[PDB]
Amino acid sequence: ARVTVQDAVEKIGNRFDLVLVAARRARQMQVGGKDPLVPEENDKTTVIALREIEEGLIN
Amino acid sequence: LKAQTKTEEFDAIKIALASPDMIRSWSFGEVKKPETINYRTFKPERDGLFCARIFGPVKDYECLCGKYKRLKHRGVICEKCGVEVTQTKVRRERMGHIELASPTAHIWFLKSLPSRIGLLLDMPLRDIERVLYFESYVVIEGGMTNLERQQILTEEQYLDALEEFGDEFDAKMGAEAIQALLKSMDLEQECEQLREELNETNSETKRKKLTKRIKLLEAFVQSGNKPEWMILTVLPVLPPDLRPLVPLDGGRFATSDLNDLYRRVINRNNRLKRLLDLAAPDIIVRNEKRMLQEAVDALLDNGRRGRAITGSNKRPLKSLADMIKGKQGRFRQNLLGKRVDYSGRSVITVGPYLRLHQCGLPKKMALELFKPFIYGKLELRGLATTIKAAKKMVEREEAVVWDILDEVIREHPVLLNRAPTLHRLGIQAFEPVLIEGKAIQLHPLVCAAYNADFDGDQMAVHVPLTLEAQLEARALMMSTNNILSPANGEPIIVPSQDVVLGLYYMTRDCVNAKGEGMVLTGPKEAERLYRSGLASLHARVKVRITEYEKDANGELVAKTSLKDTTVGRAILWMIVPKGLPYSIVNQALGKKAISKMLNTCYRILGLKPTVIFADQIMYTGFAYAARSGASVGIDDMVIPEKKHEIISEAEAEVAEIQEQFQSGLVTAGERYNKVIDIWAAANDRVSKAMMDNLQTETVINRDGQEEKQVSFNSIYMMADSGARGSAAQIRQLAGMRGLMAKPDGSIIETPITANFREGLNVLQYFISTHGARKGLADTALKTANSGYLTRRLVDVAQDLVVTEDDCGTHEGIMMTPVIEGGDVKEPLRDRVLGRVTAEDVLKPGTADILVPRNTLLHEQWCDLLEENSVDAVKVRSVVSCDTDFGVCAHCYGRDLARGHIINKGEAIGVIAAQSIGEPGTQLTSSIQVKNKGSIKLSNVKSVVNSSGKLVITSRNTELKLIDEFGRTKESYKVPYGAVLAKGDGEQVAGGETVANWDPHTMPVITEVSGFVRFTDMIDGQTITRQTDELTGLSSLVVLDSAERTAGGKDLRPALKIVDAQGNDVLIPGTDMPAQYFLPGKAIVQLEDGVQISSGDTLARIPQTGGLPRVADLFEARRPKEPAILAEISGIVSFGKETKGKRRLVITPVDGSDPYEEMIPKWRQLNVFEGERVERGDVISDGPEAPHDILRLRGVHAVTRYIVNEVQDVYRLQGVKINDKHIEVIVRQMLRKATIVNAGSSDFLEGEQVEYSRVKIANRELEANGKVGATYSRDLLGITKASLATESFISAASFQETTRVLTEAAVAGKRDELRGLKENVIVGRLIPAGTGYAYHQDRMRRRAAG
Amino acid sequence: LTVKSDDVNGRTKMYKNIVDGNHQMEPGMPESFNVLLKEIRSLGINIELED
Repeated sequence: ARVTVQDAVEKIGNRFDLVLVAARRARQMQVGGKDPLVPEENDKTTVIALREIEEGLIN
Repeated sequence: LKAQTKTEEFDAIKIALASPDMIRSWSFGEVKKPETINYRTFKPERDGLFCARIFGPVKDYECLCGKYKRLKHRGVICEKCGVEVTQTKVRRERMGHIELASPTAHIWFLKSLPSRIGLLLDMPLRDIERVLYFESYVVIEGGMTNLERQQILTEEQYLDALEEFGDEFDAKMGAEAIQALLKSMDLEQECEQLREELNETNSETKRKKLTKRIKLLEAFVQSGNKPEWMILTVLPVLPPDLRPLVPLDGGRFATSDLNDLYRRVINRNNRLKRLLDLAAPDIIVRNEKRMLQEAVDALLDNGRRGRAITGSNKRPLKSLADMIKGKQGRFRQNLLGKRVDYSGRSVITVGPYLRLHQCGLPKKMALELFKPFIYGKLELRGLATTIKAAKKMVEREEAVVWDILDEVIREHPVLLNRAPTLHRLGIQAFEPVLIEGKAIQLHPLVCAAYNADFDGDQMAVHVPLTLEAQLEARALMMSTNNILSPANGEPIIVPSQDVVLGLYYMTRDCVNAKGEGMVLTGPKEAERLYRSGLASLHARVKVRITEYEKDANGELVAKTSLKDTTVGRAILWMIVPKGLPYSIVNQALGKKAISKMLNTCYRILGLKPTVIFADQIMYTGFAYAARSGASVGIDDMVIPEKKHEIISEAEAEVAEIQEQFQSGLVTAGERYNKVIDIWAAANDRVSKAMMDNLQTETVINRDGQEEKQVSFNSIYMMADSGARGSAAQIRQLAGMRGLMAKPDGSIIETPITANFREGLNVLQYFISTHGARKGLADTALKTANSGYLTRRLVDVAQDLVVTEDDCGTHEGIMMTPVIEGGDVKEPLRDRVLGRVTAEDVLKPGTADILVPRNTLLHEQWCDLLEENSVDAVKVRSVVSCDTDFGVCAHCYGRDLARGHIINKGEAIGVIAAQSIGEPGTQLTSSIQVKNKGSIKLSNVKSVVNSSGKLVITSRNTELKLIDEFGRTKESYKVPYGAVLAKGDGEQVAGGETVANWDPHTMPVITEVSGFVRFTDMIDGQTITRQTDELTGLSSLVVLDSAERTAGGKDLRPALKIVDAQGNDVLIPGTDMPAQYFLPGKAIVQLEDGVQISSGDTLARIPQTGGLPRVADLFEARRPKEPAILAEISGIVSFGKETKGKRRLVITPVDGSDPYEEMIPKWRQLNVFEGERVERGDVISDGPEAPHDILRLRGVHAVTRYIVNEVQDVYRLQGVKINDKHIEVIVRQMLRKATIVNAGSSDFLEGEQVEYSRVKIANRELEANGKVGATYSRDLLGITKASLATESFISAASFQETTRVLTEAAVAGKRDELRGLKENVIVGRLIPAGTGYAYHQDRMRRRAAG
Repeated sequence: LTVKSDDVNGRTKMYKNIVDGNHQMEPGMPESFNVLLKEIRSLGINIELED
C-alpha cells in the first residue's frame, strides 16, 4: 500500500530533483517511446517512475 | 553533462543601453502614414499601423494583396509590397521603425526628483530645465571663453555673444546641444578630478555628491552604456496584434485609442523631417522637438506635465503607465489577476471515513473540472466519435464518460486551499474520492491544520495538471508527509477531542469491572469480548502481549510479556504497530499523551507506521467514542453545600470589613484590594471543594461495599483527557467565575457572585459582557495586520536562498538556557534542536570532545546534550555563515516539515518570513525561593560586616541556585545593597530569605571600616541640617548642586573615609582615595566621627511586550529614553550642572581618552564615578538601543539578545519557534554597512556587506595588499530594507514603478534574473528548487561554456 | 499566474495542447511584458537578451 513517499525522499534527497527525474521518465512512458518494466497497477506515470526510485534501477 | 549543442532553452536576463541598430534588427518596414483606414472604405491602410509590406499576414499564411492564400505559402512575398506569407501569430511579434529627426530628450529623467540628468552633467537641474524648454542657450564644447561648460545664456545675450564671439565658440539650446555634451562627457578625466576633490574638498555638501558621482560614472563603465544613447533617433513600432483595432458596431471606435496616440506621434514625426527638407527656422523646429516630446509623454503617463485632455473631451490621453503601474507592478501579479481554472470553490463537510490520504469531491463538480482531460482521453483511445459528440455525451450525462471520469481521477491527486489561509500549512494535497454530493469532504483532524472549523470554510481545491505538480502534491504537499511543523519538530496534528474521549474510554480504569481478572492470549479475541458485549472495556485482564522492539539493525526483537491491562488497551494493541511498545499504550491516554505518543512512533519506528497508525486511530477513536455511551450528566454537576457556606462567610466577612470602613481602619483602596483578597481565598476554598467532589465521588462496589475510582463524571473525563475541559472552565460553570476585568481594563473588586449554571442578573452580566466583547475585537483587527506584517516580512527576505552546504568557518554563536526569574524560561535543548555544533565541544571534563565540530544535532544528539553536564553550547549561526549571498546547510540545519539537511535550492528567505508572521494573528519585597539549592554569587563584591552577615556593593548581581544536583535553577536580579544570609557556597532552604533589601530606599554603603569626616561639605551651601522635630538622629543630608549658591554650584561634595587617626584610606582592591562624591536627596544617618562598619547602610535614597513591541524591534524604532551604553572601559568623572545638560566626562584607561557624553540630569543616571564601567554597561535606565548593542557590544551579541526577547514574547504565547528563521531576518537587517576606511569606494557608504566581502576577499589576495574599504555593521528597519531594493523587477512591484523606472533605467542594471520574484513575472523556473538543476544547466550555459 | 490564466494565448495554446494530453511547455514572457521592453525601447534604454 502506498500513502507516504518517505522512501522516495531518501533516494533523491533534494525533494525537488525527485520531481525532475520521475516527471521525465513518466513522459517516455506516456509516449510509446517505451513501456513500464516494473509492473504498474493503474498508476499514472509519475507514480510509476517513483516505483523505479524505490527499486533503485532508475534515478 | 555537456552544454547541449542545440537550442533547448534561452538564458539569464539583462537590461542596459543598446543600439537603434538593434531596432533595425527587428525592422520589418517603416510606418509612414498614421491613418489606419481610408475614410472611404474602412479597409486597412498599407504603409500604416496596419500595413502588409511592413507587417502582413492577417490570415494563416496570407499575402494581404490577395495573391497567395493557401497555407502552402511560406515566406514568399508580394514582390510589389513585401508580404511574407506567415503566421498572423507572428504578427504579434512584428516590430517596425520610423526614422525620426527630432532629437527626443528624457524629460522624465529631468523632472525626476532623483535628478538623473542633473548630477550626471554636474549642472544644476533648474538651469538644465531652462535649456530643454528652449528658452536658454547652453554652452557646448566650450570652456576657456568668458563662459564655462556648465552655464546658460539668454536669447539676446547670445546675440551679443556673437558680436563678441564670432569664432572659437558655440552655444546652441536643448537636447540637440546636450547630445553634443554627452558626446563629450569623458568619464575618467572627471574620475581623476573627482578623487582629486575627494582629497581636496572635505564637506558632505561636496563629497557625498562626490562618492555617488564617481560611483554612477564607473557604473557606466560597469555596463558600457554611453550617455549618447539618451537621444532617440529611431522609433520602435509595437506589433499591430498588440494595440487591438475594434471599431464600435455602428460607426464609432471602441479601439485601443493608443493608435489615436501613435497617430499624432507619426504625424509630428514626418513633420520635423519635413522641417529638415524645407529648412525651417530653429526656434520652431525645436518647438517641434517639444511637440514630438509630448507625443512620447502622452503615451507613457502623459508625462508628469499635466495629462492633456483628448479631442474636445473631459478625458486625459491614454496611459500605458496606467499599464505598467497599477498594483504590484502589473495586473496578473496584482490583486485580481487570473481566477483559477481546474479548481472549485466549494463549502466543506466532515466524512469521518476518509482515509488520511484522500479528500472528497462532488460528482457534478468533477464533470465540470475535468472535461478537457475527458476529451483528451476519449480521442487518445477513441471511444467517442468526435470531441463535439463527446460534449453531447456529457450533454446526455451518458454513463460512458463517467467511466472515463474514473480514468482521469482515481490516481490523479488534487491540491487544496482555503481563502483565509495565511500559512503554508494551509496548502496541502490528498487523493480524490468520487462522492455524490455538493460539498468537499475531508479527513477530520487535518482541519485543525488549516485552522478551519465548520463555520463556512469554502475551499478552492486545485488540480495539478502537469506531471510535475501531480508528483509535487504527493511529494512535499502530501498530508501524510508534512506531519511536522516547520516551526517546531512536533507532530502538527494532535488528536482533537471526540477521538480522544473515545480512547479515554478505551484505555480506562473503573472499579466495577465485568471480567475483572480473566486472561487472554490475543487482542483479537479481546475484540470478540467487547464488540460482542460479554465483557467490559475496562476489566483488568492479564494478557500476553508479545511486543516487539526494533533494537536490532532494523529487526523487531521478539519479547514476551504479560500486563495487568484493561480490555480496551488490548484492543489498542490491535491498533499499535508491533514496533511501538505496549508500555506507552498502558496509559489512560490524554490529548497530550496521545500527542507525544504519535511523535515517539515516528522517531523510533518511522513515518509509514505512524501514518497508517494514526489512520487506524482515527477510525477507532470515533468508533469507541460511539461505543462510549456515557456522554453527559446533570447528576454530575452537583453544587457542594460548601459553596453556599463560603458565600455566607464571604457575605458576613465583607459586611464586617465594610463596618471596618464605617470605623476607619481599612481605607476604601485598602479594602478595595481586601475584598479582592478574601473572595479570592473564598473561591479557592470552593475550588478545593468542587474539584475533590469531582475527583473521588464515583464510588462503586467491588470486593467490599464501596471503593473509589477517578470520577466517571463526564465533565471530569474532559478534565482528565484534557481535551476541551480545563480547571478554569469547570470553575466557570459549576463554581463562582472569579473576578472580572472592568470596561476600563482594570479589575472590579467584586466577583461574579453565583454561578452561570444556576443564576445571576444583568449587572453581573455587564461586567462579563466586557470580557466577551473583548476577545471579539481582538480577532477582528489582528488578522488584517498579520498579512500586512508578513508583507513587510517577505519584503525583506524573499531572495535569501541556501546555496551551499558547508562553508569553511568555525564561527557560530552561543546557545544558552535563558534561566531568568525562577527556573529557565527557554532551555538549551530546544534552541539547539536542528543545528550543528560550531566547534569540537568539550565536556565539563576538559579536552574530552562530546561532539565533533561538524555533526548534525537531531533527536538523539539533543538527548545527548541533555545527559551531559554541558549547559552552554556554541552552535554555528545563520548570521555567522561564511557563505555569501546565502547560507550553508550546516549553519541552517534540518528542522522544517522535514528533518533532513536543508537543500541547495530551498529558499529559506520566504519560509522564514511566513513562520514568524504566522503567530502574528496571535500576538497581543524580599527574595524567598521555594526550592532547594545553594547561593552562588556572581560578578559581585560581597563583604562581611558586623554580626557576620553579608551585603552587596553593586547592582550587577545574579543570584544562582546551584542545587545538590548541580544544575543552576533559580536566578534572581538583586538590587543595589541588600542583606545576604549566604556567601558563595552555602545552601538554601525551602522558603528562606537569602537577600533582603528595601524597595523604597537605595542604600550606599562603605566597604571598609573607619571614621567618617565631612570634607568640602558646608551646612547651607552643599548639605542641609535636617534634624527634624520628628526625629532625633543627627544627619547632614546632601542636597543637589543646582539648589546651592553661586560659588556653591562649582562643587561635588566629598565624603572622606579616614582611619583611626584621621587620614585618607586606600581601598583594599582598588587603588582609590576614599572621597565619595554624593548625589542629591541622599539622607545620611550620622554626625561627625561616626565609625562605620564594613558593609553598613550609610545614607537613605528614597525612590507592550506583544505585536506592537515586536514591530518596534523590526522597524528599528529608536526609543524615547535609551539606556545609554558606555562606549569604553574606563573610569568616569562628572562635569557641568544646569544649563541644558549635565556632562559626563569618561576617562578611558588604554583607549581613546576623548570619550565623553552629554547627558540630561533631567534623566536618571546611576553611574558610580568610582566604578570603572565597561564597554557594554548601562549608564542610565529604560529600553536600550539595539544599534549600539550591535556595534558597541557586537553583532552576535545583539542577534542573540533580540532573539531572546522576542522569543519571550512567544512565551507569552507559549509557542515554540526555532530561532533559525528569526536570525536570518537579523542577518537581513545587517546586510548593509557604513564604511569606515576610505581608499576603495567611500568613507561612509551604506553598502552591501557581502558585496564588500568579496571586495576584501580579492583585496588581500590579488593586485593589492590592503587598500580596500572596511565596514562597520549598519542595522536597518525592514520597511527601509524593502526600500533599499536593487533589482528593478521586485522594486517596480511595491515601490513606485515610475520611481523604479528611473532608479535602474539610467544605470542599465544588468540583473540576470537571479531572484525568485523576477523568475515569476517572466514565468520561468527559479534557479532553486525544481528549477535548480534546470538553471544549473542554464547558468553554466550563460557567459560560460 | 503567468503561463496559466495570464497568457491570453498561452492558455489556449495549453487548451489546444491538453486536449491531446501532453504536459510539455516553454517559458512565459507575458507579452504585455514585451510591451514593457517596447515602452523603454521607445525611450532609449534598449533592453536586450545577449547570448
